[PDB]
Amino acid sequence: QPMIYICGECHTENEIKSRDPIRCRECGYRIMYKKRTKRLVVFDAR
Amino acid sequence: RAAQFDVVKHMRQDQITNGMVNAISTGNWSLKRFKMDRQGVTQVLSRLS
Amino acid sequence: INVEIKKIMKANEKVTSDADPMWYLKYLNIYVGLPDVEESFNVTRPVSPHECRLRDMTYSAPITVDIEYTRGSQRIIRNALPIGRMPIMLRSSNCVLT
Amino acid sequence: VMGPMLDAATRKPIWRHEILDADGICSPGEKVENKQVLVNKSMPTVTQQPQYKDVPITYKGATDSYIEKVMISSNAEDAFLIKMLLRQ
Amino acid sequence: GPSGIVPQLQNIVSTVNLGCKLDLKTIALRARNAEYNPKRFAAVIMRIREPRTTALIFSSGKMVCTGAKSEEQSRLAARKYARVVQKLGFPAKFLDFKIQNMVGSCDVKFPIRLEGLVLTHQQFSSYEPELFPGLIYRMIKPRIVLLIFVSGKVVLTGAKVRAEIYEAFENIYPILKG
Amino acid sequence: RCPDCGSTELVEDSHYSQSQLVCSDCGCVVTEGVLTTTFSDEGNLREVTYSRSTGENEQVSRSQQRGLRRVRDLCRVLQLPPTFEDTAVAYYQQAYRHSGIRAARLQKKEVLVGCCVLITCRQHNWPLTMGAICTLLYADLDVFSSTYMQIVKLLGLDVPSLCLAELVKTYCSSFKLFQASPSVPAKYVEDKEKMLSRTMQLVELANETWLVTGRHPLPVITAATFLAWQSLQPADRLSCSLARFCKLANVDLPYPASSRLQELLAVLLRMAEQLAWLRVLRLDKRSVVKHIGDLLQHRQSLVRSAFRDLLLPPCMLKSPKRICPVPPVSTVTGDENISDSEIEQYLRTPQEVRDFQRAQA
Ligand SMILES: [Zn+2]
Ligand SMILES: [Zn+2]
Repeated sequence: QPMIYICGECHTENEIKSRDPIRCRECGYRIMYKKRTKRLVVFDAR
Repeated sequence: RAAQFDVVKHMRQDQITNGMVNAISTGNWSLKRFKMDRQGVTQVLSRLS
Repeated sequence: INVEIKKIMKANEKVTSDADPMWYLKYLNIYVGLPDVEESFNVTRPVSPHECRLRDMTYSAPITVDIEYTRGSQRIIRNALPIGRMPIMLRSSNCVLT
Repeated sequence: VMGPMLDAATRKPIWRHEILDADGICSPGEKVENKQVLVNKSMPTVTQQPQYKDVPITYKGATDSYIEKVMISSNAEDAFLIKMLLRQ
Repeated sequence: GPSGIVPQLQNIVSTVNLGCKLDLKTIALRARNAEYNPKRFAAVIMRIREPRTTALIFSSGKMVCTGAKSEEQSRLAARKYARVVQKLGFPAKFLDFKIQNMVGSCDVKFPIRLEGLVLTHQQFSSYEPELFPGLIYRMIKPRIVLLIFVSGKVVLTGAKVRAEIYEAFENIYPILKG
Repeated sequence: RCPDCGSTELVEDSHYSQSQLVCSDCGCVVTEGVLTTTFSDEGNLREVTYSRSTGENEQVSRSQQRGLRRVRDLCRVLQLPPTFEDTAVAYYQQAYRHSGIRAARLQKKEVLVGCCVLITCRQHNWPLTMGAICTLLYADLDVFSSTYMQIVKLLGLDVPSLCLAELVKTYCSSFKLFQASPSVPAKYVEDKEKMLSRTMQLVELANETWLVTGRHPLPVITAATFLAWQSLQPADRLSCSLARFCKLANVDLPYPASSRLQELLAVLLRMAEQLAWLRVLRLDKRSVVKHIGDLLQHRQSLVRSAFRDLLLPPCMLKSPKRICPVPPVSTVTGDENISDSEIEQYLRTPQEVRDFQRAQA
């Protein structure tokens, strides 16, 4: 249900859903990247 | 106070750090010692290529 | 960073008051340290330059000194008093990348 | 930052909030047109409960762009910091 | 309802006006239990064994008494002091007797987690073990202040009549229990 | 409302560049074009505080400006964020409104600044001990406590509690055991993370077993860290005492820490009586320290079973047969005077009168 973020170094899936400070659950790293969207997108081969 | 004080209670830490980083970032180097100012002494590194 | 700070300290090593003499403060040695980051609860860990780019932080290292001063007795010495933080140039002696 | 509000009729987000993820921030990989909202930021009126006025981060651009990656991080001052990267 | 433990008063405070001018030096000189040290404070202290109370004289014509176990007993102590002052030669009277404060204490015989009491009632209950182990609790109906401790014993203070202390105990007992 | 239609369906919209207000109902324009600042004057932008722009900050007395300067310096030497500084100065400026606060001696104001920073930091949930700030002040702890109580009851402001886990999390880093410094043998060095986990579970056990209520937490945390450091290497550290451990750590040990450690060891023995192997091994105060691991592995069931045997101050647990005995009813005051010889007993004779005259001549 909650949103997932990827830690910038160990790539372990984390969840926040809160006003908590951004910190990796596992390591000390403090950078998080959002996951790729689930929708499809249509491109032209040109 | 009649009883002796100590200076370690007044080691103002912000003064040096601020003094430098605003000088580097702004590129203005005012110095009362020489009654002169130097402008435009730093620039943002260009990363076109 | 290696020598000229030593000379600047040498030129200003002592200070003494006219009011209430026999009290004085005297530096002994100054060190430049390695770059690090202030953690939210009064600790530090080694920091790489790229993290300083992404987080808008500044890449700097702590300047710290040992000091001698009097309070009643003249025997109070500290060894690692910080005075500030010095920005670090990349690939210099101290930078992690070198 | 609040989630995207949805039309009662279509049960889907209104056009301006098309690309927002549930957590109120844009989603990597999507395509963004002109005059759409990337971060649904609102701030209180204190300048009895505090009213919040909206100040969204809208995308202004002559041409489309694709979102490449979105970064979340915080500073020592507990400030949230969001950075986004857009591709043409 | 009550658990069979009735709060017991341990102190009363009362005052009365003597209605005449008095000399502190004369009282200190002529009375046995009188204590007077003008270098410290300009008042005389009085002590009697029945009632077990302590009281003070002031030259402006005022008297205070405290230490009794009941308000009637405090009045008895005050009237005994007034009689002593009268027979010492001062034209004193027992005018405008007033009960000022009475303290009580009680127990519930079960532990009171002060953490829970604070995190449910922070608005008027203050909890701070470091300077004071007990929890400090103020109340509006009636205007009383309490001290609640780990063992479940409670100290009650600020009342004018035992009914207030009783009803305060009844009010807090369901809070103490849960 | 649309001047042409009366309907209230106005939608804010913009064409390629023009910003405008359009009646969506009929396609009508009712307002367009905006006047804005530029970037050229952006670089010239100054700022003035509303206090400066409304006639304040000139009436600040020499003592008030000295006091707020003290607030600034005391908060900054502790490396707090600027938010803490600004909240502290705001609180003190509000507090100075009270007549009984402004008219006062200097040391009382100093301890008021101390409690001001204490409340501001508590508001942001930062754990800071009263002892350290008291030592930073030039005032004794009693006056500081008295003024802290006075201000919190004068203002009625919220006082967040000193949460235990964060105080442990701050305190733990003061242990210089985790560095292989020449002063401390490398035998005593240990990993920090598992150190914190063991200390955290011991402190949680102490909290749920009633040891922290009404009592100072620092000695309990000291006992927890010590039993942890022992239990993590029984082979050698079992022979070290609290004096030796505090000497190695260069940390002073509270005197009640020994009593808290004894009480917590008693709790540990009460827990050990349930486990099948420990209760047969017939353990003792010293040997129990090498099973804290499996005692805490299965904490919940064992402690719940032991609670069905609670913990309370030992001073009262001595099996008090009589609890708060009812005193005899002695509310009778007689009719008018139950005795009169007492007054003669409480007055001096002329001899003793003259003796008192000469006693202090
Ligand atoms: Zn990580
Ligand atoms: Zn219209």
